[PDB]
Amino acid sequence: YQTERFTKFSDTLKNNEQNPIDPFNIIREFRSAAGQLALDLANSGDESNVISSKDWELEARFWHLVELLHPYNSRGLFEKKLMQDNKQLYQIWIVMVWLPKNVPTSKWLNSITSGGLKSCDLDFPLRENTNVLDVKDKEEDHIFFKYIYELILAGAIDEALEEAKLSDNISICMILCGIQEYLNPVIDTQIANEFNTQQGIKKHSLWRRTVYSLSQQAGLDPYERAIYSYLSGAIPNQEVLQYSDWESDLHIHLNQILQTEIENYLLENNQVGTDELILPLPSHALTVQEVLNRVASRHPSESEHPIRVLMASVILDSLPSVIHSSVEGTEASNDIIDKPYLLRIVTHLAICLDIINPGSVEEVDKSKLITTYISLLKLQGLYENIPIYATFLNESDCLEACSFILSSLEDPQVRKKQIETINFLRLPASNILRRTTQRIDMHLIYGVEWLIEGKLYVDAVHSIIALSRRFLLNGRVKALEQFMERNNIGEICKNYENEDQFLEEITQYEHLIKGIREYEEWQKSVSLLSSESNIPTLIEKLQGFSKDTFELIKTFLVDLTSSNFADSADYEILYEIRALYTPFLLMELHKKLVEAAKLLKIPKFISEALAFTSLVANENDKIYLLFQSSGKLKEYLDLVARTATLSN
Amino acid sequence: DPKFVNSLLAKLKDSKKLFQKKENLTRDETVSLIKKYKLISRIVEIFALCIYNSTDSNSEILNFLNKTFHDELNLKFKEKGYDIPLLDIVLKADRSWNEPSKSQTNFKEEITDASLNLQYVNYEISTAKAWGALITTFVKRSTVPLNDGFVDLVEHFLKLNIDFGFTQIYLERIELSFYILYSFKIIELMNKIFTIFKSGELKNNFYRPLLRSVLVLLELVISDQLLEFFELVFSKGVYLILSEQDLLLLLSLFKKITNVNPSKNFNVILASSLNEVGTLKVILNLYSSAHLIRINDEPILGQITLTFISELCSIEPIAAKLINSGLYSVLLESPLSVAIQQGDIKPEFSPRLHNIWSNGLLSIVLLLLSQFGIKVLPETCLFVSYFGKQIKSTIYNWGDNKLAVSSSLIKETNQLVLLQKMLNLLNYQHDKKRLSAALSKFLTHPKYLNSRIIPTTLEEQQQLERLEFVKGISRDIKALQDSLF
Repeated sequence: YQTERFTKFSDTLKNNEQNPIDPFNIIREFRSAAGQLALDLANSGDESNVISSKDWELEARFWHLVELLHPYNSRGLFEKKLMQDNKQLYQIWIVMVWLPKNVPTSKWLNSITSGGLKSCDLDFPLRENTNVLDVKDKEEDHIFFKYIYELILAGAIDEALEEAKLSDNISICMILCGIQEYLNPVIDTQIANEFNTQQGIKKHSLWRRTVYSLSQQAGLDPYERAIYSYLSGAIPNQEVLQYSDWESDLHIHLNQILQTEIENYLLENNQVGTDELILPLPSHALTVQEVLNRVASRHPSESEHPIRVLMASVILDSLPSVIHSSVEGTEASNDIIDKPYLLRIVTHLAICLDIINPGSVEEVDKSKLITTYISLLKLQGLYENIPIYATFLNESDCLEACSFILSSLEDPQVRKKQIETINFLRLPASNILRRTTQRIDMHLIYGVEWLIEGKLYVDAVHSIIALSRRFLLNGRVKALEQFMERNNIGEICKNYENEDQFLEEITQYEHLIKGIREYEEWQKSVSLLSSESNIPTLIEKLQGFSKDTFELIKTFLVDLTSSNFADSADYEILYEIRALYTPFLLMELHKKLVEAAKLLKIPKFISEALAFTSLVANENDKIYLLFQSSGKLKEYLDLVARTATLSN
Repeated sequence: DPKFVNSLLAKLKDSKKLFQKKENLTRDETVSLIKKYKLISRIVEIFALCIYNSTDSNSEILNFLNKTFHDELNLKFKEKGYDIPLLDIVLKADRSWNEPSKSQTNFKEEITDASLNLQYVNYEISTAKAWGALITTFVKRSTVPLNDGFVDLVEHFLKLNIDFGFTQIYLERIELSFYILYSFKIIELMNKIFTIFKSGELKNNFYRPLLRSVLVLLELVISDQLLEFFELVFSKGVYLILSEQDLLLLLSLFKKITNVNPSKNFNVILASSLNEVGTLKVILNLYSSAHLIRINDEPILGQITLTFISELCSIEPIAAKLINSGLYSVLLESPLSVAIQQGDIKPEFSPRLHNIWSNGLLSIVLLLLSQFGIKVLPETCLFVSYFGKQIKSTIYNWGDNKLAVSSSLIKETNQLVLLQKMLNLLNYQHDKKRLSAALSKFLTHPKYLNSRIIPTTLEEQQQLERLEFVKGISRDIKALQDSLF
């Protein structure tokens, strides 16, 4: 459940804004969310929400667990070069390492008095009974060693030294200074400078095979020795277990894989000899994946946690193989459906990992996983994350599926994701855009809705009026109704007189149309009627009206002004309209006086199809440069003479 | 957050220099004071809550002397003060005993003052200029004779303007006075501009506090100060537009000059003082064709110069000071001949020149015939000749179908017919019948009426965003047809 978990991991992926990103942050945002979910149901809620919060504590841990000379040397520089010149062993070491008492000290009083003691040391304990000294520090060899077993997988041994020293031990704590290799200004040259004195043991391999004899010593009870196993590489002696789970096995496992193989490596560098053991050395190299099959069969109690399976696979370093088993699973089967965090958490990482390493996510397994997530979002009853996860979707799968999701229109930030699956999946004139009311330039009608909000409010009213004049020449005043109710309100300075000449550009277009229109009702009402009963005062006026409406007295069809926004296609377009329609009306106006029943507003007699000449000479529409100097203008003196004799 | 208020409920009324006698800006007395201006901070945050319930509703908002709001019987403008250095060359050998030890403590006390004045100043700023806010909201709430305690307090704060005469906090004594006699000061205070200001006009690169100040200083209820100050402002004020795009606040400060201690009937000496100087008659040329200063002629220039000649032509002497020195001039100096010489100035194509020729340029010349004009006679005949083409078109143009007309153009012909009427009466030493026919024709035809006349300018669309548009058109044709022969 926790649909708050989903929001908290889908915002990080992207407030879905576009900026440069380094996708390490998206792991950190994921960890920050994981801790806080893991708290908010781990102290309120029921108790199944404490297991839900236990799972999310695993998720945190795993996102923690992705991250984490030459010439003659001691054993110290060998070990450094080892870790230098491989990085799968260096990581293996980092895994096993990653996850208060008050004691007055002293002994040896009470021991001599009852019986024998005879020599002071905790080696008296080892010649015979471990009851021979004080028995409330026999207590401490169990108990403070138990604290030490939590500590060593919390890292370090010098931590464990400081607690060994409170354990009333002061010569059995020398064994934890023994674990140091020789670091010296006599035999190292880059460890001769952070130390100016001798450190560790240069018989560190005879130390290792002698602290390994104690790991099997049968006078030593398990609550001492289990750390002596571990100091020479960990045999699983059951008190290096305190968590006993999948990862507690694996730490002690991996400890022994490195501890066999360092002696081998030191047989190349020759720190192993025949004076360097009391017990013959295990020069068998140990394999990671096979000891994981031991672990896997041992704990089918951690096969139910898929996150614990994600944890395993990064130490394998086999990320495509897990990601391909968690979508279909294996091969066309359902078996990935029985953990409820499998299909979620491995979905999130498939996205975010593909941007880190793009061989690491197969990229087909991303595709299948976000589809699986989107169907489960369909069944959630969410529908404002089905956009967010179908950006990553492709036109091959879920074309029309996303069409019909994105049919409903909603919240501003969600419209930004809408656009980025609409025009991403290339659907512009399908059946998104009519299932908005029920439920190629169609989408320009629908693409002037997106501009009202900020950050594209400065580009808003600019593009609106552009798209008006683009499909006003083509023609579509029904659709011009839908750029003028999808019109941005603001266009002043604080949006950015600006744009308010366009208001009048529509109005001088109607002065042009009426002029074209009035030639129809001329052939009807004038030129087929030639009778009188007070009909002169009705048909002779109609002819006059059309003469008064075909030029704007100031200037017709010119604009270039400052109440117009910048562009020279607001000047040209008016010019191109002017030259195509202005001689069309002069051809119309010429037959309105020569073929009409009444030739003027006098039935006979003509003078005013010879005063067209003055009407091209006028600068009310400047029709003296709209007829070119020769071949048009010359032939036009022929034209009004031609029609002056068309009255006859 | 954190916020800059903090400490304690109102019920304390001091942080004077009276209680803590003038021994200040160096010592513990001042320290009580600066943390007292933290007090007054939280008290006036509390009084912001009283303005948010001035809006909503509250029992007896006014309360003086809710909470009482009188609590400063002096405001301090004393740190703008006290010199800190040049007690410190004495310091350079002092120390030998306990009279030195007294000395040395007074100068260490001023290394304390060096912190404390910075604090002080931020905090009296938060204090005082918000006290004024509170005062003003009390005034716009219903008047009481406790907003005359406002008179009692403002008076003590223009006499504590003087101690100097900085000036960018001097407004806590001007504009408070302004709310009093606006809803319903001190001659002395208002002299301060004629004292300080005078060193120029150019070197308005630090004159912005003076302008702010001056504005609200002009409020008084003629000033001899007024004639003097005026020779520099909006005589030589406006010169700088020929020494530059014309600018808002010149013509606005003119409006404040109009409203000051009586100038209403002194219109004669204002017009004279303006006429003597050659300016205020150079700017006319900008609308003609701007290039006097090499600023390229854009019709945006006209939009502001319009408001200028408008605010002039109201006042009949200031109107007349212009006709001779040439308006008939400016018309003849015209930039375009496709937009002032055609028969009807159309909203289509450039409604800039369309707003201009309607509002001004007709109503100005009419007013000049509203005096039962006897002076303007040849100039106005000449001006019917000039636009002879427009007189015959504005009659003729209309059929009973004539689209591409606006309410604006109707106004222009109201203007035009009104002018020809007065011209004929007022000399005392025709085809209008056409437009009477046309208008009846559209009257009896409501459909052609409503349809042909259409909105074009931005203004007009808002005239349909109640349909006050038609309302305008009715009262229009009333007066138009009344004046028409």
